[PDB]
Amino acid sequence: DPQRREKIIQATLEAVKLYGIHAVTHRKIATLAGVPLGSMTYYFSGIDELLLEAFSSFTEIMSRQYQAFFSDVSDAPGACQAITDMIYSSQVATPDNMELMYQLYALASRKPLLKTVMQNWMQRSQQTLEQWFEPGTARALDAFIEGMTLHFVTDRKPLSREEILRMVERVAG
Amino acid sequence: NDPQRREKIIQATLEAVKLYGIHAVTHRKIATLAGVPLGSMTYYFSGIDELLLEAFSSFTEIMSRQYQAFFSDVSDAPGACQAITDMIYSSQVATPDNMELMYQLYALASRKPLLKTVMQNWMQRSQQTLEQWFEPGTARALDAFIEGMTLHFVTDRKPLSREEILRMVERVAG
Repeated sequence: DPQRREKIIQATLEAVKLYGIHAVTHRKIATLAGVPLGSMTYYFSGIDELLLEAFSSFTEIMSRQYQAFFSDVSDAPGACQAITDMIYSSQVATPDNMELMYQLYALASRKPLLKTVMQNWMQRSQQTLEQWFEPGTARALDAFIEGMTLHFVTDRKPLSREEILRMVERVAG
Repeated sequence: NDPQRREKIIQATLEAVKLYGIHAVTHRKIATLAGVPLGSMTYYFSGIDELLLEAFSSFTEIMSRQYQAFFSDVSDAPGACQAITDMIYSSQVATPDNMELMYQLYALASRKPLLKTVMQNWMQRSQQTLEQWFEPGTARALDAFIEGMTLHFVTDRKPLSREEILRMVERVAG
């Protein structure tokens, strides 16, 4: 059943945030999903397979909200404003989605299938930006977004939206 | 106080964090990884939180020495841009072990004020390093770019060429 699988997937993601990768178990995910422990075994082969599916699902939802910023963009100047919106909004409120995303970078370096998921996510992001930028610039821009977003977590001095826009437009070239 | 031994315990704490994650690290496991008697743990560190703090702190110092070393030969902005490129292209910053330790630190920083304090200090060091050649705003942009590019470099199915990276670094540098 599609809906219970998805609840298990979401429970898995929330579980990673609360407990960390090593500490996650079937019992914790089942309690978090409100499902019988016996059903964790049905929908997935192992805890590892589950985590992989759940990280995959997570990147798909990152991409959907990524494009969301760009649904109204029709050219490169508009894209620089959107990218600026995205970075600025991260600054003013740290999205709850990034320590999960840094975990994934580390994990990808030891887990090839996760690396495959991550490359797939990156290509999605590139493809979005490539609507308005040549491929190299698109790669630069997406790197700058992720870098700035992380930077905000532990940065004390504030950056204004305009300062961010000026940086984004320098990268866009 | 025995400096050498404390430092082996610090290092062992970092090895343990990689192996078991932060919520599994114990004095006994550090003790065996460090090759020191268990009583050395009590003599050097109050609790596990203190030890983790000092270990992650030491970790950021190692990263900082490394970061600095890329600019050893640098005396002007284009040389710094070449240095930043090397730093990205070398895949020496974002190794599997460093990325995993950086995850752990980012996470704990969200949950424990003191580790956030350790991270901000680390970031200030990187910024000061770059402000030798660049304006404070540009320094900040470059450091953010380095963070994103290094992660993309080791992950990308086909990463950017070195000259492409240089070209982009030079854009950010303005």
